[PDB]
Amino acid sequence: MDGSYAASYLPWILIPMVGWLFPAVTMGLLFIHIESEGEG
Amino acid sequence: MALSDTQILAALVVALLPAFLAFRLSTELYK
Amino acid sequence: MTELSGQPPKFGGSTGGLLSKANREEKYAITWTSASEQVFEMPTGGAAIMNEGENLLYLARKEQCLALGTQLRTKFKPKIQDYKIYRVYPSGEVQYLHPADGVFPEKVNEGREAQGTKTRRIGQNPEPVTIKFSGKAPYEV
Amino acid sequence: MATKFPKFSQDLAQDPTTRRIWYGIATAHDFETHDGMTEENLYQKIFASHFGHIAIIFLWTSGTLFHVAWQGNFEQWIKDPLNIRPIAHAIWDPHFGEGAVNAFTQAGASNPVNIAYSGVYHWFYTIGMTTNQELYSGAVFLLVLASLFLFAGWLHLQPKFRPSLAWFKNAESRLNHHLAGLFGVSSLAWAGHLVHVAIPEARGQHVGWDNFLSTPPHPAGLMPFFTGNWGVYAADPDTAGHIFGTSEGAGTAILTFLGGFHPQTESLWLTDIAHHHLAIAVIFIIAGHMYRTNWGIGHSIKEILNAHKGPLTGAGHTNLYDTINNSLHFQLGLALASLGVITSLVAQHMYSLPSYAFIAQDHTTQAALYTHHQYIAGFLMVGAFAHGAIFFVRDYDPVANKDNVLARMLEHKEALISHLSWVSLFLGFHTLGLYVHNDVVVAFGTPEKQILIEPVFAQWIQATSGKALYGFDVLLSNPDSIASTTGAAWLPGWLDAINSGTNSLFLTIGPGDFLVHHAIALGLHTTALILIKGALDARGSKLMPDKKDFGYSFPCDGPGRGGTCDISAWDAFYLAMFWMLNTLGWLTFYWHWKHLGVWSGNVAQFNENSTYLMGWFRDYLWANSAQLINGYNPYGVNNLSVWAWMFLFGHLVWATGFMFLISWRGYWQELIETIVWAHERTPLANLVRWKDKPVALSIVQARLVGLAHFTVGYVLTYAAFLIASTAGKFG
Amino acid sequence: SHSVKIYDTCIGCTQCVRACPLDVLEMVPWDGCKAAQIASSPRTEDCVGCKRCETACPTDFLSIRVYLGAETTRSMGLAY
Amino acid sequence: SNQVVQAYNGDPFVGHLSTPISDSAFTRTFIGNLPAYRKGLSPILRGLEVGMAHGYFLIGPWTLLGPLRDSEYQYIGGLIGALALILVATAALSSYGLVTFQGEQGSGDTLQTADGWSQFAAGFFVGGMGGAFVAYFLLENLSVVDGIFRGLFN
Ligand code: CLA
Ligand code: CLA
Ligand code: CLA
Ligand code: CLA
Ligand code: CLA
Ligand code: CLA
Ligand SMILES: CCCCCCCCCCCCCCCC(=O)OC[C@H](CO[C@@H]1O[C@H](CS(=O)(=O)O)[C@@H](O)[C@H](O)[C@H]1O)OC(=O)CCCCCCCCCCCCCCC
Ligand SMILES: CCCCCCCCCCCCCCCC(=O)OC[C@H](COP(=O)(O)OC[C@@H](O)CO)OC(=O)CCCCCCCCCCCCCCC
Ligand SMILES: CC1=C(/C=C/C(C)=C\C=C\C(C)=C/C=C/C=C(C)/C=C/C=C(C)/C=C/C2=C(C)C(=O)CCC2(C)C)C(C)(C)CCC1
Ligand SMILES: CC1=C(/C=C/C(C)=C/C=C/C(C)=C/C=C/C=C(C)/C=C/C=C(C)/C=C/C2=C(C)CCCC2(C)C)C(C)(C)CCC1
Ligand SMILES: CC1=C(/C=C/C(C)=C\C=C\C(C)=C\C=C\C=C(C)\C=C\C=C(C)\C=C\C2=C(C)CCCC2(C)C)C(C)(C)CCC1
Ligand code: SF4
Ligand code: SF4
Ligand SMILES: [Ca+2]
Ligand SMILES: [Ca+2]
Ligand SMILES: [Ca+2]
Ligand SMILES: [Mg+2]
Repeated sequence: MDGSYAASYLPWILIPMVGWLFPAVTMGLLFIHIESEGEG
Repeated sequence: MALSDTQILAALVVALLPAFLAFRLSTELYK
Repeated sequence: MTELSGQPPKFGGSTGGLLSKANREEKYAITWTSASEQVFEMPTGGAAIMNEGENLLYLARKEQCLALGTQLRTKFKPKIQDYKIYRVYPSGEVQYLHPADGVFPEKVNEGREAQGTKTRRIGQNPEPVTIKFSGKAPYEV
Repeated sequence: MATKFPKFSQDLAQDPTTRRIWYGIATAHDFETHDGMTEENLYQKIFASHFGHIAIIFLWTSGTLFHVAWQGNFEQWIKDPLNIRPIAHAIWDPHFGEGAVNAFTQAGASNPVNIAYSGVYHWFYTIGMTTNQELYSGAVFLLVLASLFLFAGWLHLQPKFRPSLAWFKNAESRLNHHLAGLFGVSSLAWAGHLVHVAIPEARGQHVGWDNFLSTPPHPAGLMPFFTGNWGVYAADPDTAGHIFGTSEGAGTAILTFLGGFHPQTESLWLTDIAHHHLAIAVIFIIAGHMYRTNWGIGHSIKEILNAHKGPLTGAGHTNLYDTINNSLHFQLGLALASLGVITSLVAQHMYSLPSYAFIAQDHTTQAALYTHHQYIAGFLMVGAFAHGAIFFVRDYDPVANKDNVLARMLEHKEALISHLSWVSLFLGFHTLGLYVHNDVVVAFGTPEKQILIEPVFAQWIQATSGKALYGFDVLLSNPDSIASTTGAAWLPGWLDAINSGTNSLFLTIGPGDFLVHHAIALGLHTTALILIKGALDARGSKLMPDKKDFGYSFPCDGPGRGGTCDISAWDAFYLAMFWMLNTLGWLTFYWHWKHLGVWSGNVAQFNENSTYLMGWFRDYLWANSAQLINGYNPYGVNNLSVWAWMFLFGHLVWATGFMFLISWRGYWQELIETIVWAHERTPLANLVRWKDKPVALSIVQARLVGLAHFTVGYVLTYAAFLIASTAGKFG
Repeated sequence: SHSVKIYDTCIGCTQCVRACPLDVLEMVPWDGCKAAQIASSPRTEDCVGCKRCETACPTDFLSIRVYLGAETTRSMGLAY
Repeated sequence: SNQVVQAYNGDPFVGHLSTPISDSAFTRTFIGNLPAYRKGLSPILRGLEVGMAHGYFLIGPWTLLGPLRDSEYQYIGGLIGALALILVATAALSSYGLVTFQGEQGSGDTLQTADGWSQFAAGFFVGGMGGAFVAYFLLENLSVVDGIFRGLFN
């Protein structure tokens, strides 16, 4: 995997952030939110 | 000519504005 | 509701009985008297033996208790109709459930108040558009 | 277990099982059934959601532009658009090995890349764009536009800026503005852009923001438009030997009506396109002056509806103004039906009459566009009928529409459904009979004994537009006819484009086209039958006379009264989705096989083997998979590897949907009870307990999820096949 | 919890209550029919919605109607 | 009620104001769920998470700007600087807890005790050492991470 396009370092970290970090973080927030036993 | 390194970086910064506006719109629609 | 009495049925155990819900949430009890020590089918699987005299059994749901009750009153040569079903909470509170007023619900008994009765036909429910943006449904109005 | 989510339904939030989550997802956009929902709050939340959705569209377009301008080959593909493959974006996948890296380093790129089949290069080039700078500027501008609409949606949720229900129900004003402004002024603006950028840029004239104020699109300025004579704007149209993007054979005209196809680009003439947009802009502007608003003149739609009674139609269209204007489901059904019609129209016209330069030569993009739009239109049609049913369930007032056209449709629903059933049976029996007869008669070595019906009606219609192949000589095909002796500036070009067997303009047809058209008729009639019968029985049948009391969607009504599975109108939608997919399958199979024969110069294969179903099975499906299924091999990998993998993926998703469709709920709930038992009694795992009680999926949920898998697999399987086959033969 | 309604076409044949496996319904005195009785649903919190009662009803379209509602541990028929 | 600034917790005579930055829903939710304030957490977990984050980000300054940045030992030097600063921070945390919780112990929250603060210090120490070391290990092995992210080993 390489890139002749400009700023080809962007996919290098963006792919793990869009594939690992963003999914894990958002699923964690949603898990906490849909399990919150506040009032209703 | 090809696209510039700076034009790619300036794109994400500009996209920060619709991100914030989408956050506000979503949280308002949650009400 | 004072304190449930009666021997547990003679039974070797099974995997189909009470789970965590029984202690965390609620369980159910059924008592009944038998003129003889005799075999019956557990709603949770397999055969058990009821004692001569009083019997007390714990189950996970109200439906299992009522299924055992139908089995008692419809599948034994002299019927068993004295069974009582209670709801039991972890606090120890016991709530008598069935038969609600000491009389089986299939036959009329004085003193019962009609619940869920409608003074109309099913076809005489109102049009849903007439009740929209309210909380009700045509059968709730 | 108090549980907030979902905050709009206490019934769901009090559910102690995993159902609570699933239904929370499935009912969020059904604002009408949220706790405490009013009509005004409904319209306002829908308004803000509209703003957000438009912003999402603009952001998606921004991404397309930005990735073509960043990782694509737009400027290269301009140099030679018939031999270079346009690029969608770059690939970045750590799972790749050497074989796949080499296989996807294609189209002249140095890194892995995907070839774009959205036809977006041809569109941006015909528009007048020629650099990655212009695409990047458009993408950033759409970023700003999306920001504007996001802010507008947010603003109209604030107390002062929340529009009232009367404002939302002002139908006359909204119609005036959408016909005059949204349709007319926009079409006028696009005519202006075409005349100012597209038409000049096609002739070597760079016209951008930095010179368009000084370079007139015509040597004679606006005064010819202001004084009198407009023929000067027809001037010298581009000659037949015009070379796109250059001054060779270029003219000065801006508005023409020569019809036909530009000989090099094989597409519609840009000047004709701009002239069309100007004319329809004038017409839509005039249309936007029909309904009254604030000045007395204009029409009241309620008056026009109440004035169209009838001796044999009872109350006519009386009170339909409030019937429609009070039901978001009625209006949405109208919208989806009309939108599906015009999406199918887009599909049937863009393949026959392309408007983008060099797109008629890009067979994979043309196939993909046609299939895409026809699938979208099928979804739209199904949704329109679903929402007609939902209207009858939720909004229909029988006393206000008493004896009008709506109620009258409801009153003979038995006749409508029965005659739809009859024509369905008719078409099915006889089309399957002809196909199977042809199969058996060809199988036994006597292909001459087939029933090959010549499609004389559509052939005669083609002849009415100049098609002289069949020899009917009617109307336009007849030079002695008054329709041809008019002196219309479009007749020569239209005849030259229709009497040449080099385009897709009114393709030649034979018995195979006849048979597949009757298959399409069967599919349309059957899907309409399912949908219409669901809608009309949505309020009640003899099996459920009180069905309107139960809502649009519900599991069933139990094993009583004979059994009542799939009894709701939602269930009718669900059943009709399968027939929609089937009809689209037949339609797209037809289009692709015929266009494969056409593109390859071998129309005879389809003409001779489409009359029997083994022909489709072997010459179309079986043959055109050979390269597809070889995208990866025991011997290596090529650029079709992704499409082979997706082909198998679509198969797997389809088959998985079959599980939710065939096995029903109780079997699963009991199995999950055994699994629950196992968890509670396994040490160490004991330490962990679920927050929501695991239960099997619900009855309706099973139908929905099985259908969702089925449809995903359907679309991905066929897209993989279409794309891979057409790019392996012609790509 | 599910909703159970009893309309005035009830003939009081008692098959409602005889079919219920969860004792939701009762026979209570009434005067609309010969049998001088009608079905009642005082314990819908234990209703699971199996629809046995309506399956038992003889009147032309039911006199007892079960409309499934907010799902609970009891209405989902859960033993856990 | 167009005013977005109001009294703090409904008391205009307490030295504070309720503003979008001090007392908004986002600030309440974000600050309240940082490891310092997340409900129910034990002091050692708060300390562990905080230390992880801090030891991780404290690698950078000396890595790129320290004296060994121009040597063959850049990353090792940044690691040493981070570890020593975390050791001094741990001694500071321990001493703070030693002097602030001398007498009777309040019952409010476990963090605000002698035992609780020492447990938070242990968590901070462990997490800070670990985060600094994992940041240094990622930088030292940036080439294998690069090959992993580009699929060079397939
Ligand atoms: C909907 C529009 C869209 C889509 C489908 C894509 C698609 C893709 N982008 Mg791209 N991107 C877009 C817009 C879009 N882009 C815009 C406008 C910009 C300029 C700011 C960028 C800048 C960008 C960069 C720097 C990179 C990508 C990359 C990628 C690829 C991997 C995703 C990623 O890691 O980057 C993440 C994307 C971003 C950080 C930019 C935000 C995207 C827009 C602005 C927001 C879109 C929100 C969307 C409409 C919400 C839909 C929700 C819906 C499901 C309900 C992927 C194929 C990577 C790549 O090059 O692949 C090899 C990469 O490194 N994009
Ligand atoms: C969503 C996108 C995505 C991406 C980008 C990847 C990428 C990758 N996959 Mg994966 N995969 C995915 C989804 C994805 N996958 C899905 C949806 C599935 C199936 C459901 C799979 C199933 C699959 C399997 C079965 C395997 C992979 C493997 C791999 C890795 C091979 C390289 C390697 O061996 O190093 C491994 C790389 C990592 C474990 C990530 C380390 C990244 C950093 C260095 C971690 C440390 C960061 C630091 C401590 C914390 C950050 C702090 C702060 C700054 C945020 C690679 C990085 C293989 C693998 O894991 O190799 C061991 C492997 O066995 N994939
Ligand atoms: C001239 C004044 C004007 C204009 C510019 C608009 C414009 C708009 N209004 Mg609005 N409206 C107005 C006045 C106006 N309004 C007034 C006075 C009222 C009060 C009576 C309303 C009340 C109102 C409501 C309640 C709503 C709107 C909505 C909308 C949007 C419709 C959705 C959309 O984006 O599709 C755009 C459509 C087109 C550009 C043309 C239609 C498509 C054509 C017919 C077919 C395709 C064209 C071509 C062949 C295809 C090109 C393909 C391309 C890829 C090459 C739209 C942008 C809706 C919305 O989304 O809210 C944000 C909505 O909810 N309006
Ligand atoms: C602009 C058009 C439009 C609008 C705004 C609406 C609006 C509405 N519809 Mg409707 N409808 C439409 C079009 C539309 N629909 C179409 C096109 C169809 C045909 C499919 C239908 C058929 C229909 C039915 C049958 C029903 C509605 C319902 C509803 C209401 C509830 C929406 C909801 O919460 O569902 C929730 C939304 C979802 C569950 C989305 C799940 C589907 C996702 C998008 C697909 C997932 C794809 C998957 C990820 C594949 C990934 C690929 C990858 C793996 C490779 C709502 C008012 C429901 C209702 O409330 O009835 C009154 C109802 O039952 N609609
Ligand atoms: C190849 C698969 C297949 C077939 C043949 C059918 C058949 C039919 N469907 Mg069906 N459907 C299918 C798949 C199929 N469906 C699927 C997957 C779904 C989603 C669940 C549906 C859902 C569905 C619905 C909701 C409806 C239909 C309707 C119909 C009828 C349409 C009218 C017609 O074509 O007349 C002619 C009939 C045929 C071509 C089929 C019969 C073919 C045989 C060979 C006829 C000869 C008789 C034979 C000799 C009998 C002797 C047998 C002996 C050897 C034992 C038709 C009978 C509509 C309907 O009922 O119309 C009134 C309707 O409402 N379908
Ligand atoms: C004096 C100021 C200063 C200085 C000079 C530095 C210097 C540096 N910082 Mg730091 N930083 C600072 C202040 C400073 N920082 C502050 C104030 C903060 C906020 C508290 C941060 C927070 C920060 C973070 C979060 C990170 C850095 C990182 C770095 C290094 C990146 C350079 C590099 O390796 O390039 C090349 C780029 C990389 C090596 C990126 C590494 C790949 C990452 C770890 C992949 C993780 C993504 C993935 C989704 C992980 C999830 C996996 C999971 C599923 C298991 C660098 C030496 C990075 C680092 O330490 O690298 C290990 C990094 O992760 N800084
Ligand atoms: C291509 C260019 C197109 C035209 C150019 C448009 C760009 C200019 C946009 C300016 C936006 C400035 C953002 C910062 C200010 C802000 O957020 O104020 C938000 C407040 C809402 O206050 C709200 O007030 C609420 C209470 S009440 O409703 O005020 O009572 C309160 O709850 C809430 O907290 C508070 O925020 O908004 C206002 O009170 C006025 C907003 C001013 C916006 C001017 C727009 C100019 C019109 C041009 C377009 C018209 C087109 C219409 C027809 C199609
Ligand atoms: C091949 C495609 C045709 C097949 C379609 C399905 C088969 C049609 C068979 C249905 C017979 C209908 C019996 C009518 C029952 C009937 O007689 O109603 C009574 C009605 C007399 O009342 P009025 O005409 O005054 O009512 C009109 C309104 O002003 C009052 O509501 O007669 C008609 O409407 C004649 C028009 C029938 C419309 C036929 C439907 C098909 C129309 C096709 C589209 C027309 C062109 C539209 C262009 C915009
Ligand atoms: C003062 C004024 C006048 C002068 C007007 C002048 C001097 C200029 C007028 C310019 C006008 C009036 C409109 C210009 C509009 C340009 C628009 C609207 C661009 C729209 C683009 C859209 C919507 C999205 C496009 C997309 C993008 C971005 C892409 O890159 C790909 C394609 C696509 C996706 C389509 C005159 C004297 C005449 C009359 C009196 C008033
Ligand atoms: C259910 C329902 C509904 C419905 C829905 C839907 C879905 C509908 C539809 C429908 C459709 C889907 C239709 C179609 C159509 C079409 C048409 C109507 C056409 C027209 C035509 C013509 C007449 C043409 C002609 C011509 C030609 C052919 C060529 C040349 C030119 C001319 C013009 C001559 C509603 C909601 C409403 C209400 C409720 C119920
Ligand atoms: C974006 C954003 C933000 C920001 C942020 C920041 C500023 C930062 C952070 C960052 C960071 C700061 C991160 C981190 C990370 C860390 C880690 C991840 C750690 C670790 C560790 C490990 C991994 C381990 C280690 C160890 C141990 C402990 C033991 C032994 C040795 C070893 C090494 C193994 C916010 C949210 C505010 C807002 C919004 C936006
Ligand atoms: S519910 Fe119907 S069937 Fe049952 S007792 Fe009442 S009237 Fe008879
Ligand atoms: S639906 Fe089932 S549980 Fe409910 S009242 Fe009827 S028979 Fe009893
Ligand atoms: Ca230009
Ligand atoms: Ca030095
Ligand atoms: Ca390897
Ligand atoms: Mg076109």
